[PDB]
Amino acid sequence: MLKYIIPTMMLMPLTWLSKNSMIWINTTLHSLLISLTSLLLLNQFGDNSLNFSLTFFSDSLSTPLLILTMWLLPLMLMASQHHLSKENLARKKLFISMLILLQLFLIMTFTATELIFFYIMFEATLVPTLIIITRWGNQTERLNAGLYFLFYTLAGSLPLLVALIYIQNTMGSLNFLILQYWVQPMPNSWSNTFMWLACMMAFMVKMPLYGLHLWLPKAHVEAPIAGSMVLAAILLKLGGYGMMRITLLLNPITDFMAYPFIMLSLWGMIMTSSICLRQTDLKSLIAYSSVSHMALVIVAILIQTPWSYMGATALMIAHGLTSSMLFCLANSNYERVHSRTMILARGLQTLLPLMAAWWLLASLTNLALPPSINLIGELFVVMSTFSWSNITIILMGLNMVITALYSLYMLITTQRGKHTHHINNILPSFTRENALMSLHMLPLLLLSLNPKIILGPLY
Amino acid sequence: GWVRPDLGELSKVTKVKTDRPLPENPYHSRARPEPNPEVEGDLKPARHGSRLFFWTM
Repeated sequence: MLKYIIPTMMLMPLTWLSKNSMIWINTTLHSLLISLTSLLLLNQFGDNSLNFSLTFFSDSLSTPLLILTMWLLPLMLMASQHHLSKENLARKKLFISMLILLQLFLIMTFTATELIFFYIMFEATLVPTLIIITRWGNQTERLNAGLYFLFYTLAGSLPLLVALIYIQNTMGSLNFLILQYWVQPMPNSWSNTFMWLACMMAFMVKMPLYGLHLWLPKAHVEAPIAGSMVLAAILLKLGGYGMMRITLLLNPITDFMAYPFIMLSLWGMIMTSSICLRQTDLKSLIAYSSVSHMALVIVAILIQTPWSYMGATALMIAHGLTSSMLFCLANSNYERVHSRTMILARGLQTLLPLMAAWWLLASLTNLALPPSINLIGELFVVMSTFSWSNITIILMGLNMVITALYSLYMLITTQRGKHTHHINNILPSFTRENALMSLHMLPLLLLSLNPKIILGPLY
Repeated sequence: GWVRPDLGELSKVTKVKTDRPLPENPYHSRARPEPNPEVEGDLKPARHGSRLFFWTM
């Protein structure tokens, strides 16, 4: 895993010694080279995972997340170079360094075999994200959003540290392979109940769970575009990955202890979806859609069946790609019209036809159109939850309506109808925005051809 | 025929030949506690380093 950490940490001299006019070109070129290099993690075996040393390993669950992260960094570099065009050079280099540090922390978080190292860099991912949100956010409410995000995460995740140190003192090790071969059942006691709660609540907050999701429609809105990409495409999936890793040790208490939380998502993904029917804000609409999809992921993890696990992996990857693309489209509209409200700019298909095509395709992939991997993940979670209980299909099917009921709604008021008369600064679409949309979307449709590389470690 | 001692003669330390034996335990002390075993052997390096969380050394 040293072959990816070292070039990522050498990206900082690359971005700090470059000229004032070629930082973007050099950083995008070398991050695309690292994304190409990332494909050597597909050497997965049907029985054994890929173990590199005592410190790092990568099974078939971490590999799609690593490839997605190192593919996502150049996309952020291309997106965040227009609202920072007038910025000072030193602050531009500091922003690029924050992005590089965030990628380095993420790609060594996804590969740590030891759990306290995973916790340490899982919380080291807080600092660059928070700095980006509270520094390069636009309006006044970025400070409150940063406070909410940081304090929800830390107040949920300090008992996780306490529980992990207790595990290290009790079992004797925190290596994931040793814990895979030394796992003991957890009996029925109040101590084990709070053990389960301390292990679960950090990832509950970072998923987010309904009722603990109040930091999402702030931090996903006040942040800049690259902050929106990392907020919607990696960190939520990082919480899901941690949940998948740590649910191994919490058997068989989970078989009843997951009983409330499933309801807190099974109803929750209804309510937040209904919020998208009556949202006056485009970015808030995308954030609440992310809440609903990740609640579906929560249910899939908590019922702990194989089909649900592969559905959760495919759903996480597909939702990350789709949410990043939707945030890019909303940011392009916000750059053109200088307001975030959805009803201000209407009828943009008459002026911007190809961006309307990208909008249509992104909305179609949002509402789980087959044979996309969004539909594959949603379908597999549906099969597993039907095996769990029958009436759950109702809670699925109604959601299958409401999702489309906002997605096409998001397609209409932003693209269809009569255009706004007084808005006359609708410039034609740049090559950069179209290239960003294509680089977001074409990997998703190509992954629809060969989905078996994202179907989890038990495929 | 008694001679008065001079200065410092009476304050001398003298020896006494006596028949009574030396008390082997005048303080009536009991048995002292056994000390802890000492440290012995060469210093081998620590096995697998510090063994503190994820640190290899």
